[PDB]
Amino acid sequence: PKNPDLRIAQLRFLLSLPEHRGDAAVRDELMAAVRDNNMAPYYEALCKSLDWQIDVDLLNKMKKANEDELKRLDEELEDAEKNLGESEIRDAMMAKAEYLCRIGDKEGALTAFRKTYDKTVALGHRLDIVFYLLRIGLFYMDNDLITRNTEKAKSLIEEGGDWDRRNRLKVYQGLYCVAIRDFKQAAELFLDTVSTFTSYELMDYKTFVTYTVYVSMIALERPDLREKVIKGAEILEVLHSLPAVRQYLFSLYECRYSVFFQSLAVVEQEMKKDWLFAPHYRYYVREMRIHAYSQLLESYRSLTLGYMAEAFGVGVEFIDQELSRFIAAGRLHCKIDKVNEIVETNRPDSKNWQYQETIKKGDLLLNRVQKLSRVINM
Amino acid sequence: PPGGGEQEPPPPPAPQDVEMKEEAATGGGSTGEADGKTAAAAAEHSQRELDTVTLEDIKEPRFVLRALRMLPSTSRRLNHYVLYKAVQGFFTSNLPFLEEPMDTEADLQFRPRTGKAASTPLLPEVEAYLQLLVVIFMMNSKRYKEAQKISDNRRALDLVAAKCYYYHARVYEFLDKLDVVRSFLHARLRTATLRHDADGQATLLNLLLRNYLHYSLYDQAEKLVSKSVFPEQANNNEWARYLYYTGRIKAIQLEYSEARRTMTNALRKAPQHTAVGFKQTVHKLLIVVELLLGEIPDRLQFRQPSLKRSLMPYFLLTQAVRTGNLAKFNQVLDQFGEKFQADGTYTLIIRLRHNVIKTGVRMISLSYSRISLADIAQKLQLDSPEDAEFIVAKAIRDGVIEASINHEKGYVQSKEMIDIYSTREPQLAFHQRISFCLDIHNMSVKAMRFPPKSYNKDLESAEERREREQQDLEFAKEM
Amino acid sequence: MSEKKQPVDLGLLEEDNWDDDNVEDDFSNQLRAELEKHGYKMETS
Amino acid sequence: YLASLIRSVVALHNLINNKIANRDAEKKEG
Amino acid sequence: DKKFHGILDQGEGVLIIFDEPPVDKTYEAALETIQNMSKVVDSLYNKAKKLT
Amino acid sequence: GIISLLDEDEPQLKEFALHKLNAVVNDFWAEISESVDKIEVLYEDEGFRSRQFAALVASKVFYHLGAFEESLNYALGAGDLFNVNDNSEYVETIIAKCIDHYTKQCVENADLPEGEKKPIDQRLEGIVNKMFQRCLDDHKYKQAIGIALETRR
Amino acid sequence: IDINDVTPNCRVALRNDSYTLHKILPNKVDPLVSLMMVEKVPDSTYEMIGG
Amino acid sequence: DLYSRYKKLQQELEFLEVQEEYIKDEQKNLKKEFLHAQEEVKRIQSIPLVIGQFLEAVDQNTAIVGSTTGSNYYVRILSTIDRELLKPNASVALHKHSNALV
Repeated sequence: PKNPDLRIAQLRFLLSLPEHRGDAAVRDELMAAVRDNNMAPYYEALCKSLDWQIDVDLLNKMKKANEDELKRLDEELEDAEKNLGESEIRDAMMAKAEYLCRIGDKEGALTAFRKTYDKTVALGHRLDIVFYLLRIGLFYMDNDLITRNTEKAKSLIEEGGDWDRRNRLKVYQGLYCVAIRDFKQAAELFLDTVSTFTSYELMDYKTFVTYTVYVSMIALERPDLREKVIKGAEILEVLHSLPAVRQYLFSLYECRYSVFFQSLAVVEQEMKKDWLFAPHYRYYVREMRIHAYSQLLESYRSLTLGYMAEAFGVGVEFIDQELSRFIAAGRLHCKIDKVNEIVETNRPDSKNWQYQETIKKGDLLLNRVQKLSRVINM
Repeated sequence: PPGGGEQEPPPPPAPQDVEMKEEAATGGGSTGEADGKTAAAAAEHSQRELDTVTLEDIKEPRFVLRALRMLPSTSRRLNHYVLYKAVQGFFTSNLPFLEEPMDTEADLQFRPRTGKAASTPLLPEVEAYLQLLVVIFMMNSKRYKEAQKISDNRRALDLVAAKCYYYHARVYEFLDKLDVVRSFLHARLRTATLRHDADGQATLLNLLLRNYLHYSLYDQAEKLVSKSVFPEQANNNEWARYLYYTGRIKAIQLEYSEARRTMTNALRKAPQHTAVGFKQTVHKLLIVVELLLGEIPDRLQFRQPSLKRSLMPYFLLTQAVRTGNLAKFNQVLDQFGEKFQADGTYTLIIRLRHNVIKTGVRMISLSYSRISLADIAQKLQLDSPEDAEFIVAKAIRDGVIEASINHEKGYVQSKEMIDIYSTREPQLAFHQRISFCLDIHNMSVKAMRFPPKSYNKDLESAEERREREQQDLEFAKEM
Repeated sequence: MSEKKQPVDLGLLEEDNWDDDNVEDDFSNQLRAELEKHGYKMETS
Repeated sequence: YLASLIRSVVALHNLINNKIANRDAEKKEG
Repeated sequence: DKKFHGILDQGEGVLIIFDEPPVDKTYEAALETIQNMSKVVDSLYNKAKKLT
Repeated sequence: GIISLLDEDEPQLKEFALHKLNAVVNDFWAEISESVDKIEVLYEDEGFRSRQFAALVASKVFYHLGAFEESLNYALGAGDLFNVNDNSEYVETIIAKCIDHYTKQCVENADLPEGEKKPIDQRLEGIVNKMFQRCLDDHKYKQAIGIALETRR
Repeated sequence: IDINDVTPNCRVALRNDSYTLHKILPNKVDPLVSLMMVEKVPDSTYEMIGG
Repeated sequence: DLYSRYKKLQQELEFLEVQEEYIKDEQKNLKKEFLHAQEEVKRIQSIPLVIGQFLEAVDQNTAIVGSTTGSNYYVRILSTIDRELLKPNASVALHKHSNALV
């Protein structure tokens, strides 16, 4: 089975990117793998880790234990053939394909699952199979697998309510959506804070709360923020036990920019080494900062930049270069003058922006359709 | 002896067998098809030649003594194939493979056939290690081919000879002179293009241009006036390299607007095959020239496995040029100058300073609104403030920025130009692609009606049912 | 069929579903962490 | 602009249908 | 809080108040149609390129 | 290019230059086409000695350029230098286009020969009837018996 | 129309003038299916069993 | 012979391109007439016509209908009608004589 194994994948990543982290993980992962007969995830990982010369005895005895279990399973297959119910061979093979998945590689488990999908005549066991496939795809990041299995699950779920199954699919889809840099979709699909059980993929309900507040920081604006994530007591009571995130959110809401930056630095440091946030952990940060600027410049019109030093962070030249590079990018509409050290604002209409994206997406689609035109017809 | 008895025997028989239908059957079908009918390209089997070239590239006494003087000799050719196979199985076979086409009744009676047969020895002799088939001897075989070239009747010979005088060039390319190859090609070009239109106005042009540039003379006179610009028949393989060559020619003469489009078309004409030899070069140039032309980003990030290792310097280069800093540009040039020289591209990128300074000044103009020139120099590290005035003045000249300058004071103030939606330019932008989207529909519809054919089936209802209907009507009208 | 050959200079001696943006690599020049800059800039003043 | 784009993509689909309806039928005459 | 839109001046205390036209329905429909036809074209691979 | 010293007045130096150019034109026809008008200037000066020689090289250039009308004009201008008819594709194609122009003009005059014609160049009908006689001596009379119709003579 | 195709309980077209067989219409509805539709028993499976 | 190799080629070049002209005009006239023949078929939809119920379609341009007289017929349908409005139990009109869907 794959209920406890998720954390193992985490440790794998923890030994890949952190070069300095090479002391304790190599050991706890090691004796987590020595039990449970986990033979697959350290064929190549053994090469990634130390030489580990003393394994041939362990390798041989472990693989012979695997063979003993597999021959036992074949024994029950032939036992179930003569006196069968719903072809209990297929019941047993479905019941032990997860064992093979826990021990072996993708090929055997996938073939066993695709063959045993035809025995089950009820929707519940089909959904269990589909969820197994989602989980393995999340381990090995198989995009087409994820897409096809999700559309199959959605096509299987409308027959019957299964609202608990529907919520489980929602959490899975949200996890996939955070990995891709789609954040609004995450925040929309992470509003299931009253229907998330102590699941097998997120050991902590509190980790789920932290993820949803993190994405809601980016996705939504001030009315919804002030209306949903701050007025829903089900997460306020949880946040009461998490002072750091509470003050991180309150700092942004209450405009205490001085304390905001230390909390932001702590958060980005923590999420740099966390899974499914590292590949773009910088991107996230570069949003929040610019967002903070947009939360202050629109109230006034002729604010001096000196005020920032004692209100946002010391250093005139730092703020100067930051604002310069942010203006050059085409966002944060304003203007600055150096001879008198002043910052002015402007109000561009919501038409020019609604035009550039149109023209560029049109360009890319036209390029794609031209490529399609010539690739066909010799 | 035991080692060479199981894996050495297999090499002999199986390749011969699979060749008996690959080129022997191909030659037999071409003789009665290419030289037997006017299908030309169709029964010329240029794709059979293609396949038998590409497969044999990564793959003679029997096949050189082919006979066809009389019908019994032509029939014999095929049993003699098996006879030579048996001799090879029993006995060991063998300059002495050049007089056979004049002997052994060798009377193909088709030049289209004897040409391909002769070329097939040349290709292996060219690929005979690096020996070059005893050097000039391969050339001498091709000298024989060149005698064949002058033999004649080109309803097949022309498109057969194209490949011939394409490998012919490679022969000299790997060895000695090329100037007299140029003389020969020049002559051969007007030897063609005068027999009405015969093609080759594609291959010969590329052969002439391949090393016209390599000798480093950028003559262009004849290219602007060349009448062979439009062969229109290139099999979508010649056209790509022709466009690449003319694009580089155009770009080397301070012309950037048209080179981008023509050579992008050339690059996107490239086939799907795994080999990425020329695509490396075309990509490299296609992004140098885009950096030169204004400041188009070009950073359509390429991380494909094939191209990743090669273009590592260029990525660093674009990184410096996008930013307004100038010390980074020098720190990249002094580091990769030798590498760029090995690539033959130092001269193009050595003139990039003006683009860097334009980008920097445009960024400064867009960012601020009123800035003293006593800091522009420090930000752009020109080491002097006075010349910054001239730089900004030249920028204002070309419409880069509309900012004014108070010279007596020193600060530069810029105008504010917003609301481009009311301007006429977005209508032009929409029109420029309305034209394209209207053209593609006509292009697609034009070729739709070619596949519909052989629709002679035209029946309305029946033939003999009319009599039955009339009889029934008469019977009904009687009562 | 599938001739697909080119003559010279084959070289080089032999993922991401987020659309690429240039800016990501710009600050890859330095500023590894906003943290480090803020932490080691604020102390001065 | 938008309408001309839609028109072009529909005509492209029509061409694809025609060609595949030809190459899978012409082979029947051997 | 977007309950009231205008601008505040710190120099002397003047509350400039202005209003803006309704955000147009013009372009979001164009945007969605563009992405929809992009998805259709992407789905056209499974029947165009693979078969030919 | 050596055409630079075509700016010198001395006829002996022109007769050095032209006798390089007519020997090398085959490989530089475009680069010489850049300036052939100067050779037409030398052809215009009736005072110039060896005047006829410029016409031949000019004809070669315009032949390489496909300006076959101009090529025919200066082939006629070079006149007796076309006593050679027996080898080069240059002369063969020029005399073919000569045949074509002559027959088309004769068909035009088949309305009326007195119809205010452009005066016939005696060189034109000369070389055309010379090639007709060539066809006679080659015993290829089946050509002549046909072509006799298209000259309208 | 062939003899072996004319099975009992099949729907057939009939020409009007002379009453001749013309086609074989798709099919009819099997009576037991209609009876089971009338009865409407709630289909189930083993997953809906407790104790 | 060698002169006929010119004359016959001239004659075929003459004869071709006149083939082009009639086909070019004919495609023009054809649609002109086709519009009239397209709108000429509405004589069938005359005033006295019976009403029936649609049952199913065996294939293209043929269906099974049930007249309000009380009997079922297997009949033809008219081409120009819209095929996207024949719902499972919609109401239709039949020719009084031929009993053909109109």
